Amino acid sequence: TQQPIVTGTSVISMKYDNGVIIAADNLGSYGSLLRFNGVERLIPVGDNTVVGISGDISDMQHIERLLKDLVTENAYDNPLADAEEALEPSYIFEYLATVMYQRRSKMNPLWNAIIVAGVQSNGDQFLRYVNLLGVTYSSPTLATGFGAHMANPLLRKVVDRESDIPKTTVQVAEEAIVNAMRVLYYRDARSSRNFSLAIIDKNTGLTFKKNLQVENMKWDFAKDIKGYGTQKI
Amino acid sequence: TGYDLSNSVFSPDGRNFQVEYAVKAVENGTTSIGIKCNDGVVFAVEKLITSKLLVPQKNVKIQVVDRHIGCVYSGLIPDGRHLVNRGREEAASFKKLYKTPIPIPAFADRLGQYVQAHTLYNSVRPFGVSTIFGGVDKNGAHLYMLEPSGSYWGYKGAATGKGRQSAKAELEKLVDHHPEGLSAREAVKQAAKIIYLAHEDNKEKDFELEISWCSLSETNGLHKFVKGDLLQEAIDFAQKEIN
Repeated sequence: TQQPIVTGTSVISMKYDNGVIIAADNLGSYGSLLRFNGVERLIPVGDNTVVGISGDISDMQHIERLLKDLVTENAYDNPLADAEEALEPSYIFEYLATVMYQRRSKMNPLWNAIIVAGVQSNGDQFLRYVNLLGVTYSSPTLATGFGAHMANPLLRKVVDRESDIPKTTVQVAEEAIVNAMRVLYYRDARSSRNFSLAIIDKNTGLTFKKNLQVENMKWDFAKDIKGYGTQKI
Repeated sequence: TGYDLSNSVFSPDGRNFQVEYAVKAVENGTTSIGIKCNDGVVFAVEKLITSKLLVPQKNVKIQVVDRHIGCVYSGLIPDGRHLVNRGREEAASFKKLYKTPIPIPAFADRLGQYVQAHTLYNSVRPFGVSTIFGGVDKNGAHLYMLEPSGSYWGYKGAATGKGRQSAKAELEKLVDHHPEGLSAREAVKQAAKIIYLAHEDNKEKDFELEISWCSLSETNGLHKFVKGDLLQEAIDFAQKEIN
């Protein structure tokens, strides 16, 4: 048993017609101190998977090394390491889920919530969640932390059920994701303006965008707000 | 006598006969070589086609360690696999504590100490392989060869197995004719030729050529197998020189 020290906030994601999108801001908080400002929390695995991680950053860095070591190992004595015997999103997830549950079962968890986003060999979208308890689940949209409370409601208006996925283009999905990130920036005290976003598309592969910013922010209406009830000036 | 019946026993002339007998298993294996080039290393091996029924390209022999090291060996293939498994553990544990991928000389000693350990006791048998290995690290390219005694040194080129004498002389010509060095691409071509030449001592059967390389410029310092067009072109260049 421990307690998280340096932490990352929400990871948010959804499925669309040809793939998946995942996003997470670039902050590592130290309680209420916004300590570290260039932390990458989306970690690509090969060209078909992106693992997004929230919670304890020291444990995130450990998991990141496990994933890197997974790639090294899969290539061993494997002539088809960059073809039929490449790592799938589903292999990477099952492995992480096994580790998370094992660690919880030993009363020594990896203090994280994780979303594995990718596209399988057969073109199928993969999106699944696992956390420090070993709890796993799938949905057309997934989000951790604050994102679960604020991003999901918005993302579910785009894809509310399985049949909405083929009707959702990458442009509509990305815009939904980017808006959710703005909303989290407004309302989550441990969020940052700077984030990363990754698209895994079955046709165009993995697009990884860094140094994105929240823009088109509404603050002007604040000039008219005075006092807390009766004050006029 | 009876000095040769048990590993780690010194004979009256100061020898470990069980290690010398391990060398016989090595000398009995197929030919394998390595060539250190300008910014990398090339590895190649003769694979005897015992039968038509062997699926071509499918019984791969050269092995990667970490992402930057290639290993090839002649002798008892399972012993070589055991040694590479250990090398993979050593590389992982080095990278885990120190972050940086294991340097080639550091990796050489890890294999050397392990192989040497198998000459200290009569409860184990020495390794029946000689291993040629190397790659690129922060100080450049490195090629090594390691024997059943645990002995290793760095090399300009190296060869072992049944066609070792022929390969050596070929390798010596290259060292003499190129003091400035060999390009990685030249080294691949040369490696194909030398395996073709050395295959005389093994002419009974046909064989299949297998090459790999790590080059700063050609593979970004990662170990890769030479496949398809570049492989064919080296096979062709070899066929020409034996004709």
